[PDB]
Amino acid sequence: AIVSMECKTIVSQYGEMIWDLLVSGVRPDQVCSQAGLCFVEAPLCTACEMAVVWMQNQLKQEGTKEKVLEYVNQLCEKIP
Repeated sequence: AIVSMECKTIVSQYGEMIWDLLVSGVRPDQVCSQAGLCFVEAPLCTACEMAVVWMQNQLKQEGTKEKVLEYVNQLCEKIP
């Protein structure tokens, strides 16, 4: 009852905000460093970071956001 409600509150009241933050919190340079392509100047570093910026932009898309929130919400409903 309680945790499920709290999960649903997160999605309904905070879900877009949280997703926005998840998306905006991604750091192309950090992600590209973990991929071994940037350092904490090579051409693949720059291309990787461009690719991550574009990944983040895909994640902002309405369809993607709505799919993610709906996925989470369906899981909230599975909390006993």
